[PDB]
Formats: sequence, structure tokens, C-alpha cells
Amino acid sequence: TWSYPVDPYWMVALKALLVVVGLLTAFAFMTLIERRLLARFQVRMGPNRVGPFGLLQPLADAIKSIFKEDIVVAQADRFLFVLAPLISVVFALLAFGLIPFGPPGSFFGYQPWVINLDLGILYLFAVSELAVYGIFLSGWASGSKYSLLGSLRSSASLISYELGLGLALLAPVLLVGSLNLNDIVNWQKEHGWLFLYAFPAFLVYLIASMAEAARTPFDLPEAEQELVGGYHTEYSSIKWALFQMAEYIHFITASALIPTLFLGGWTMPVLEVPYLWMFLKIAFFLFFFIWIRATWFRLRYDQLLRFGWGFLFPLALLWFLVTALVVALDLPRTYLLYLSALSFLVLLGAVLY
Amino acid sequence: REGILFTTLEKLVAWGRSNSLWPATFGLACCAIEMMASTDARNDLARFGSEVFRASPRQADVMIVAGRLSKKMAPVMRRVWEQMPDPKWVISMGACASSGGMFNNYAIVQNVDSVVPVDVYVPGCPPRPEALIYAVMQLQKKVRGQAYNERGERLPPVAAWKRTRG
Amino acid sequence: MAPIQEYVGTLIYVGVALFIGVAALLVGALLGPKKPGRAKLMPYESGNDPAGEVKRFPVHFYVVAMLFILFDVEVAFLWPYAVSAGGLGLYGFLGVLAFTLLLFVGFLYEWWKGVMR
Amino acid sequence: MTLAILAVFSVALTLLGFVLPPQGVKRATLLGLALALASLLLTWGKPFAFGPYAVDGVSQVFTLLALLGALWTVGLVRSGRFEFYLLVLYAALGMHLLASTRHLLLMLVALEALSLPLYALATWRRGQGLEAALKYFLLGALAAAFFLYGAALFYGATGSLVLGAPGEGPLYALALGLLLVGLGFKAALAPFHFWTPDVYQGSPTPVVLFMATSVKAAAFAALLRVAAPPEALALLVALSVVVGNLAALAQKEAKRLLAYSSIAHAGYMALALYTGNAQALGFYLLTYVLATGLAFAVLSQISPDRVPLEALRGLYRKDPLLGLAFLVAMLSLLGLPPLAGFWGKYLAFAEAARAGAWGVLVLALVTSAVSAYYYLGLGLAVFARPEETPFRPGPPWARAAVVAAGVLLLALGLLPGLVLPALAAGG
Amino acid sequence: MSYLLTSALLFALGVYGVLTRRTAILVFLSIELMLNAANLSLVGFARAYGLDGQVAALMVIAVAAAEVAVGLGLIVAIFRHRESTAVDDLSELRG
Amino acid sequence: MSLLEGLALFLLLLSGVLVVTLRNAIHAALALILNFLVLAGVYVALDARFLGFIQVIVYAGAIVVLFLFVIMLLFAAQGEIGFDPLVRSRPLAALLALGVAGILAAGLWGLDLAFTQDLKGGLPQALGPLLYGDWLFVLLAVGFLLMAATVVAVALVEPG
Amino acid sequence: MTLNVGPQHPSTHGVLRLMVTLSGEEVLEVVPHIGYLHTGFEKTMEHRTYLQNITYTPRMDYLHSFAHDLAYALAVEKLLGAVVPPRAETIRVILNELSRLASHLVFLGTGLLDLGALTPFFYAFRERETILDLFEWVTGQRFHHNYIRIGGVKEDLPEEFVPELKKLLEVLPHRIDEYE
Ligand code: SF4
Repeated sequence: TWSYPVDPYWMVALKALLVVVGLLTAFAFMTLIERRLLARFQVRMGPNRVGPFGLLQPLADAIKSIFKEDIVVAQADRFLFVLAPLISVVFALLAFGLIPFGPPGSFFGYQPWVINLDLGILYLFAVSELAVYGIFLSGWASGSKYSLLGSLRSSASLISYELGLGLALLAPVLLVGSLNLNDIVNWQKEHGWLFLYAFPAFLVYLIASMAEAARTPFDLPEAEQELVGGYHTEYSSIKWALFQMAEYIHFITASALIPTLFLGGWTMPVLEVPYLWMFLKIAFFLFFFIWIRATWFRLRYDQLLRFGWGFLFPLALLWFLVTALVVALDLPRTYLLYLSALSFLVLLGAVLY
Repeated sequence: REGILFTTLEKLVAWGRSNSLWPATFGLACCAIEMMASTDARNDLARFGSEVFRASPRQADVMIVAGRLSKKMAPVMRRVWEQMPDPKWVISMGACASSGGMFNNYAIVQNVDSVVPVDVYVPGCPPRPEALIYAVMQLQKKVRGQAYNERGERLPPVAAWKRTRG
Repeated sequence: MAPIQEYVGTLIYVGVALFIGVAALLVGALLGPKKPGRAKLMPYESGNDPAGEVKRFPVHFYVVAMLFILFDVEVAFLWPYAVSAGGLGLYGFLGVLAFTLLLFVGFLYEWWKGVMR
Repeated sequence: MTLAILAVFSVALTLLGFVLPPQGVKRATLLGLALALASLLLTWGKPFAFGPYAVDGVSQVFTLLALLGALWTVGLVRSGRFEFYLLVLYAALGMHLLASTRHLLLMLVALEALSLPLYALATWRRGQGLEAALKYFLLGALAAAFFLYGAALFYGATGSLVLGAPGEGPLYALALGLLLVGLGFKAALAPFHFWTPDVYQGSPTPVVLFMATSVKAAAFAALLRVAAPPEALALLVALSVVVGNLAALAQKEAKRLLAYSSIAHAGYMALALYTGNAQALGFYLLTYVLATGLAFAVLSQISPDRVPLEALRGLYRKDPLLGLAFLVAMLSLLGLPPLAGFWGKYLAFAEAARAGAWGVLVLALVTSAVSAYYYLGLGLAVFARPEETPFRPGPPWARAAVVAAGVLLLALGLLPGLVLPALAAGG
Repeated sequence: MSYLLTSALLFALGVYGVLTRRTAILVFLSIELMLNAANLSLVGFARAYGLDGQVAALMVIAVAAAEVAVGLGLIVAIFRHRESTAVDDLSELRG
Repeated sequence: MSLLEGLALFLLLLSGVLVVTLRNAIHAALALILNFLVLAGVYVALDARFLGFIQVIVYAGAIVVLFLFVIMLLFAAQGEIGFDPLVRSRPLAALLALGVAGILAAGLWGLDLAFTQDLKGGLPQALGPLLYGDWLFVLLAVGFLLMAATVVAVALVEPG
Repeated sequence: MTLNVGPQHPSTHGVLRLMVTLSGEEVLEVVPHIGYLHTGFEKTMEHRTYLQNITYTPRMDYLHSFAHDLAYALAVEKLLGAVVPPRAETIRVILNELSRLASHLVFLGTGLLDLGALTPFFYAFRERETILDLFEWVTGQRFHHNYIRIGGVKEDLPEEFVPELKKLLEVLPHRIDEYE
């Protein structure tokens, strides 16, 4: 923000309030369409009763969740137990609303981003670390040692990928030379789309966003059919819903960021109309993950560490150094172009026998 | 409060509970696989309540006792039931659950209904999936406050804000 | 500098999010039936006790955690380099490589030794 | 350039150690150090700054000593797990850097580079050796914290993180002290001595060798560059020399005896610091390292695990050469011409009087006569009857080494006028 | 001036920590607070004498982090076969 | 400044009190997280932004997670285990503690400086040239320290 | 360490209870504990007629019901020395291997579901429904057939069962390949 307007505090508040409750309502109807899209994949029909079209079922469901007993375990210490969902939702909500959506003033005369800071990327990275607080603490909080073992499994996995997320994100930061999202968007407006120019850093970022519970880790643990699920399985009322809520808000946040950064979320040579085109990129990734969600299995935790830690970080750091060379001597950008294109041929050919 | 003050509110909440019934299955015996059936594809239960099969009894609500109930299994079940949040119903599916089925032995327990109280019985063996939908339709109209016995008298929504966990 | 205004704007936001969070939780909390404890003392599985006593947990979790800190310190340092990187020139790049290989040596020790032990 | 060999070797060996069996890493590391020593010699007296890293006359003398001590300790060890050679290497690098800087942030980082591998080297897993480790670490992290806090207040008072900036009123006075705490503790000037008796006792002998020479050298190295007030010193020296010599009468176990002694010795060296001369302090530390090095070698050859006073007895019977070596060593530490130990003392005392600081200097001299009690308590004990106690003979390697050391002691005793010319400030 | 005074107070608290606590892990925890008392000071003066105290701090953090890692590693390794995690009851070295 | 400023510095001190008082380990550590957050804010406030974000990322996100994992692995059911002959030591602890604030207070009181010199918010833009400039050795030293830290840390825990 | 993987919690696909003695993370041994479903066939059948007994054998293996029945059918049939006409032997194999398909189909359905995500369950079941509906025609029930009495099946196949059986024989090869 040295080129973009500030808005007075009140107007900030208004946007913030909109986006928060926006993400409640978001989450509501997202659950329904995802639910239904799974059904179709498994040659079935989803919810479609509770008139008019299934679109009141989340209301019914939500209303059900409240008006239930507040189960508070004897074996849980009170303070952490009640607190623990709270932390996990707060730090999940925060920093969706960073991401730009359209050029300045296009919200009745106001900015579509809520905040904009002066260091974007750090803020994202930072909020991603604080989710992991919520997780393991909840485990401990409930005070069952079974729950505890689950939460550590979970956190262990998260924390491993979490570092990898960092080394993945350096590559486009080189190219634009600034941190804030806006600069990244606007750079792509001219120069054109970071998924072209740094393909292996795209890849690892994608596959790192898997680790935000997207399915295909998924010996998360879950609770059903397995060694107990972290966090949940001791929560009951509204609080339980909160945990799940958080997990989805992560899902859509990641589904938005991959467009914002790597595809230019409001970049578009066809027409740029502010909001509209963003939602279409969102929609695409949304659908991609559900196809994953259905059609593949899971990784057994042991396997999962080997995969992120051992394989993923060497592809990330190899790319960081190469691009760091190119960017350092400030050479033509062609030389990355060639490399991206070649790496794609490797990673395409790899599927082909 | 408890959901029951204004006429208006309580009818809301009662709709709320009734159409969202998330089934927690307690597969046990031979019934069980036909109970799993009630989800996949040809039939459904994902358009009344929901597909989900709750991953703890802690966060569940309608417990479907589907199968033979061995005597040794009874105190476990007693406890599984006890730890459900307060509005909780037990559909007892299959003859084996409902009245001990044919086995009259020392082993099997005649009528799950001794232990946990039942709300809807659904006779059959295995009651074929469409029958199971019918049972849950019943339990639906039960929680709305529209359930009767043959003598002509209504029943209160649950039948288990009655004997509870003491 | 850059606007301190926009850091304030974060604080506002945090206040909103936290508020809507807590608001939802307090509605949920205050409404609901109750039957006093006497058997909701118990947790998941088999009546009381979820699974035996476990007293100790493996070093696996320690190792994973420990990795993350040391390499997070790495990342911290590699951010300044990421930003100015035409100004630091070729000598810059040599600085980066040296540092990177040092932390990579770290890596190879923990990799050849193991993350399940 | 000396740094060059160490750093390179350190990294290279890291990965190498997977290929070789454990002995090959001992052979390798031993070699490495010897090369690092070579590289020092051929550039003697020529200085190279690069800003942060800063080769001086001082550096050259004190890391010469430090590498010596480190060679010895790597020598004797036979135990598995490639790390118990590797770590000694690391630590040496840490000391090399420590001496060769003035800039405080580097100085801290260097302190950690040397202190970290030391905590871990404190365990061959003997139960005591975990306790030892623990004490040293907890107390260590506190003194660390002070040294960091000191630096932060220093940056306030001068406007630099280099040492040798101007200074003034209260904050600079304060600040200059808090730097002395960290550095002070690592060399153990009482009262900061507390760990030195437990940790030396608990830790297994060869490790303790490394610690008792080299770490003390390196720590002192950095101490000299600090401008330490004549007032601060007067406290430190007095307490060190008093607590050192007096308390040492009470003990009856070898390691602890030498531990308390090395609180006294830290005190004696600290006299040189008044004017500050690395000719005086240089000399001192040479005589101290050799003598302690010799003495502690012998203690490894007894047992690697704590020995009572009695065990030293009869050393002359079992082997004549060793019996004499250890003898000479013990007198050299007492300060008694014409062994070098007197000269080491004399040079230090002379700098105290030159700067003029009398009361302190007297205490020092008095209590050094006290010291003769426990030193004869070892040094003569050698000739008495042998009792039933271990004494594995040790290599032919080491026998030659020990006797070399004892000859280097008494040689400079009669002929100090060889080395002193070139341990000078400009060389 | 206010902040820099505060740092010295925060140091004072840390000392109170180190002496009081009777759990090993919480000793170590207290040390970490002291290290941040420092880092604040370092920044505070950094506004006065410009820019280098920033870089200073960053290096300091890193040293702290390193010293965390090894220390907690040690604390674990000492008590991973007993669980009376008091910082006394190491009495066995004394003569 | 003293209107708002007062609150934030109060919070810092308060948070400090808690982490050395509270008699359950987790509650302690968790308070300390609130401490370092506040402190992160105070970094941002002093024209040092980058350092703020690194404070959260490293010190409150990395370091303290390591703390917590240790305190879980081995329990910590009381943060004051031992009623011990050193129970006498509580008033002496409080005494010396006061002393160390006093002596430090002296050194810092009456100080005169400038506060004029503009860091420029200490954004990573302006940090680049120093960091990989004159401090580049120190950085590499840091880097070596880390490598040693890794090697040591592994060798301590797992007998390798 | 001592994990008690409970009886029917969260599942096992039984009601098995396992005392898992764990060292670290690599299981030493699992001690199984059964007795949570012994409902006593062996006793009860000692107090029922032979005709009645065919309604007690398929209440054991749920999935592969017809195999139990058949196995029993032979055992008595042998005992009292009856024969069994040629058409009977045909019917008994056609149903028996059709029921085998039921068992494997449900098995692979659970297997994929068990660990692995949701989807393959539904396909494996869909085909199973078609098998059960064919069955429904001829024995009158989805499972728990009562369609074998001592000497052969109790009534001829309905007319409609042979055409529709042909339908499912077309589809199965293509489907089997798609499970693979
Ligand atoms: S009622 Fe029938 S299908 Fe059900 S468990 Fe009993 S025998 Fe099986």
C-alpha cells in the first residue's frame, strides 16, 4: 500500500464483517454442493428433499447442531477444552480476506480486499502455522491419551508440510520482487501467469495444499475405521461443527490462493470484470479437489512423511536455487520458460509408459 | 431453556432435529450388511437424514441397533448408548434385535428393549432397505409430535427423556 | 515506511473475526437441554478408559518438531534474499548457495539416519 | 585459511562418515586437525582480516594451543558412533572463530558453536555423565543469556558491535561488566566456578582433557579482547585464587582436585589481564596447557571413570617413564623453577605489578604456597606402594606423546628464552 | 525510553523465573523469555543507532532457536525413562 | 503516546508475570505465546516490521511448538513438582530478582539518545544489502551453527 | 503401548476386540478376544426339526448364505440316502456360484472402502443389488434363502429368472475389469 488507497477504520470493519459472515454462509452452501457432487460421482443422488431443492437442508442441519447437550468431559480440564475449538477457527478465518479480487474502488467505491499490509506472504505463512496450535492442544485438552496420540500424528504431518510450503513460495517472490499479493497479481497482468514461469514451484505448492486436509493424506487420522482422529471425537455440540467449519475454510482459502498467486485471480486477457472471473477459478479448483476426494485412497502416515519431507522438499529447493540463479544475474526470462516446459515434459512423460 | 418455550420456536427446533437425523449404525450381526445397503446407490438414506455414519457415538444421535445382541455385548452397548448427547433415539431393526429373534437361548437377549429403550421397531429379517427408510420416516414423524399407539394416545417426542443415565 | 494504518486494519479484522467466532460459541453454549454428570464422566470406547495406559510416546514427534524449527530458521533468513536479489548481484548468489548447502548438510544427516527410529 | 581447512573438512566429513567404518573417521579427523595446525604454521605472524573474521597475533597463539589439546583427546578415543570424533572437530572450529573475532554478534554465535557440541560430548551415557551434562547446560544457558543481554546494552552505549569503541558513563560501565559474565563463566573464574567441579568429575576422562585445556584457552582468548576494568578483575582474581586453593584441600578425588585447581589457575592467568599482554598470557597458557594436558592424559590411562586419590600411588613402579612425566607435570603446575611453570607465573605477576595492583598480587602469591599441599599430595604419591587399581598401559603412541610433553615442559623451564621472542604481539 | 525500561523489567522477571521453578522444562522455558527481553532491547536501540540492530536481532533469534533445539533434545533424552521431572534430584555429584 | 502505549506495555509485563507464576506447564507456555504476540506487535510499532513477522513465525510458531511437544511427551501435571527443603528459597528468589532489576535500572536511567534515525520500517527491502553485505560471514556462521545443532540433536536423542 | 482396539469401535467389520501390545509403533502381537456374538446355533438346533433347520444355517455366514445351506443339504441328504435329480444339480450350482459372486462383490466393496476413500464401495454394491434382485425373483428374498430342502430345491425356477440371469452375464466381464 503505497499505490493503493487506505480506507477509514469503519469501512474496514464493514468489509471484515461481511467477509466473516460471508465465510459462514459460504461454508453452509459449500457443504451442500460438495455433498451432492460426491453423490453424483458415486452414481447416486445427494440430498434433494427438504424443499425446494435440498437448499434448506444446511439450515435444518445447522439448527440441529445448536439445542444439544454441551458434553464436557470429567477427564478434560475445562479451560483448554472450551477454548480449543475457538483458537482453531479464529486462526483459520484470518487471512482469507487478504486476497485481492478486483481493481481498486470496485466495491461501491471501495476496495475488495479487507487488508493489504505491506508484507503479504509472511502473513499467509504465519497464519498457516497457528492452525497447528489448535490441533495438538485440543488433543491434550480432552485429556484422553487416545485423543492425544491422534493429535500428535496430525500435527507432525502438518508441520512437515508446513515448512515445505515456504520453500515453494520463494520462487514467484523472486520474479515479482515484492511480497504483497497485489504486486503479484499486477505483475502477472503484464508479464503473464506464474504457473507458466515456475512450474515445479507450482507443483509443490499444490501438493503442499493437500496437507491442509484436502484428502490424500487422510490417515489424517480419521476417526472412522482407524486409530482415532485428532482434535474431534470428544466434541459434541456447536464446538464440533466449529472444528469441521475450520477445515473447510482452509480448503476454500487454499482453493482461492492457488488462483490468486499462480493464475492471477482477476488477470484475464478476455475480459476482466472484477469479481466474476475469480469465482470461476475458485470453482475449477473446488471441483478438482472433489475429484481427488472421491477417486483415490490415502497415505498411511509412514508413507506420508517419506513423501513430503524426503521427496517434496528436494524438488522445491532444487527449483529455488535454479530460479535464484536466473533471477540473480537478471537474465532473460526465456531460460525459465524453457525449463518449465521441459520439467512439464518430464512430469507428463512420467504418467506415460 | 431446553428448546421449549414459544409454540413457534419449538416447532422450528422440532423440524430442525427431525430432518437432520444423522444415523449412527451399530452393526452387529447378519442384519448389519443390509443396513449398510441402505446407503448405496439403488436406494438411499442420503436424502432424508444423511449418508454419514457418525464417527463416534459422542457426536451422533439415532442409534440403529441392527442385529443379534449377545448377552456379553449388553453392558458395552449400555455404555455406548449412555454417552450420546441428550436427544437420542434407538431404532431397533430386525427380529433379532427387537424380540431376540428366533434364538431363545441362554445366549441371546430377548428384546434389546430391556436395556436401551426403543422408539421404533421395524420388524423383518433382514427388513429390506425400503423398510428401513419407512422406519426412519416413522421416527421422523415421531419427533414432530405426531405418533400414536393403537389405543389412541400420543407419545412425547423422545421416549428417553424418561430413563436417561440415572 | 509504509502505512501503519493498514496494520491497524489487521487488528480491526482480528477483532471482527474473534467476535463472530465467540458469538457463535456463546449462542450454542447457552441453549441446550441438560442432565447433570454421573456417567458423561466417561470418554469413548468400552465404557471408561479409551485405551489402557500409554505413558510414553516415541521420539518420532520430537524429531519432526526439531527439524521444523531449524529449517524454519533457514526460511526466515532466505526471505530478505528473496526480495532484493538484483541488487545483491552475483556475489549475493554465492552467499545464498553457501548458506543453503550448510543447511542441506543438516538435512542429509537426518535423512540418512531416519525419521522413523 | 586455517578456517578454510576446518570448515571444509567439517562439512566434508559429515557425509563421508557413512562410507567409512568408525576408525576411518578417527583417522580422518586426527589428520584434519593436524592439517589445520600446519596451515597455521606456514602463515605465522602474517595477518589477514576479512572484516568479521580477523586473524591476529593473539588468535595465532591461542588456537595453536587449542588445536594441540584437541589432537590429544581425539587420539585416545576408540568408542563407536562416528560422532564421538566428529563433534570434537566442530567444537575446534567454534573455538577458532571465537578467538578470531571481536565483533560481538559473531562472538555469541561462536560461543554457541563451541558450547553446543560440548554438552553432547559430555555423555558416554554413564549415569553421572547425564547429570553433568544437565548442570553445565542449564547454568550455561543462563550465562549465555547474560552475554546476549550484555551485548544488547553495549550496542546502546557505543554505537557499534565491535569491541574497541569509546565508552563513557553508567551504561557503558554496566555493559562492559555483563560481557565479562559470559566469557568469565566459560573459563570458570569464581564465582562462576560452580559447574567446574561437578562436570569434570562426572564426565568421562578423555572428554575432560579437551575441556580442561582448549575450552579454557579459547574462552580466555575472547576475554582478552574485552577491556575488563581493573576493579572487576580485582574481584574475580581474588575470589578465583582464594576459592580455588583453599577449597582444593578438601577434595580427595583426582578429577575434582584438578577442577578446583583450574579455578585457581584461571585466577592466576587473570592477573596478566590487568595490562593485558598475550606475551605474558600467551606464555602462561602454553605452560598450563602442556602440564594439564600431560597430567590429564595419565588420568585417562588409569580409568576413564573417576579415580580416588589412592590410585595415583605406585605409578613409578608400574612404569618409570610415566611416573616421571606425571611427576614433572605436577611440579610445573605448582610453579617451581626451573620448570617452565615458574616462568609462566613470573611473567603474569610481572604484568600485575607493572600496572600496579598490589593487594591482589599478594593474595595470589600467598595462596600459591598453599597450593603445594595438594600438589605434593599427587606428585609424590607416585613413588609409594602400588595398590589394586586399574592401569592398562595404553598405546606406544601415547607413551611417546606424554614423554614428549614432559620434555617440552622442562625444556622451556631451563630455556624460556626460545619461545618468548615469537609469541609476541605482532607475531 | 519507555520500551527500553520495560525490557529491563522483563529481564528481571526472567531471573525470578530461573530461580523459582522446580521443573526442568519450565526453567528452560524461562530462559527463552530472557532471550526475548534481549532481542527487544536490541531493536529499541536500533532505532537510535540505525539498522544494524535489526540484523543483530535476526542473528540472535537464530542462536536462540538453535540453543532451544539442543536443549530440549537434551531434557527429553535425560528423562525418557523416569518422569519425576524436578530439576533437583540430580544430587549424586558432590564429592 | 502514553494513552494507548501504556496498555500494550502493561500487557507485556502482565504476560511476563504469568509465565513464571502459573502452576501448570501448559497454561504457562500458552501465556508465553500471548507474550510473544504482544511483543510482535511492539516490534511492528517501533518501525521494525520484518522483525515482527519473523518473531511470530520463528519464536511463537516454531520454538514454542517444540516446547509444547516436550511438555506433552513426558507429562507436566504440575509446574511446581517438589516440595523440597528449598521451599525456603522462594523469598530469597524474590529478593535477588528485585536486585537485578535495580542494577539494570541504574544503567538505563537518565539515558539520552536520538530516536530520529529512520530505519524505514525495517522492511526486507532495506535489510538485503546489510544481511548479505557486511554481515555475510556472521550469516554463514549462523548457518554452520544450525548444522552442528542438527548433528548434535540427533545424536543426543536417538543413540545413533 | 497397550492399545485396546475395542469391540465394534470404530469398526473392525466384526465386533472383534484386540489386545494390541505395541512396542513403539511396530506391533508386537495382537491377542484376539472373541465371545461378543456367540449366539449358539449348535445348542438351539439340538432342539429343532430337520426341515426347520434350513432356516438356521444361513443365519451364520450372512454374505455367503447359500453355501452353508448347500453344505448342510448334502450332509443330511447323504445320511438318509436320498438322491437328487439332474435338474436339481444344475439349479444348485447356478445359485451357488451366483452367491459366491455376492460374497466376493461385497468383499471387494469393503476392502476398497476400509482403507481407501469412499467411492469404490458404491460400485461394488450396485452390482450386488442386481444379484440380489435376481435372487429375489427365485427364492423370494434378498438373502436368507429358504429354497433348498433335503433332496433338491423346493420349487422350479420362475420363468423370468433365466432371461434376466443372461442380462447380468453380459455386464459382469466389463464390470470386473473396471474393479481391477
Ligand atoms: S432379523 Fe434376520 S437379517 Fe436380521 S439379524 Fe436376524 S436373522 Fe439376520
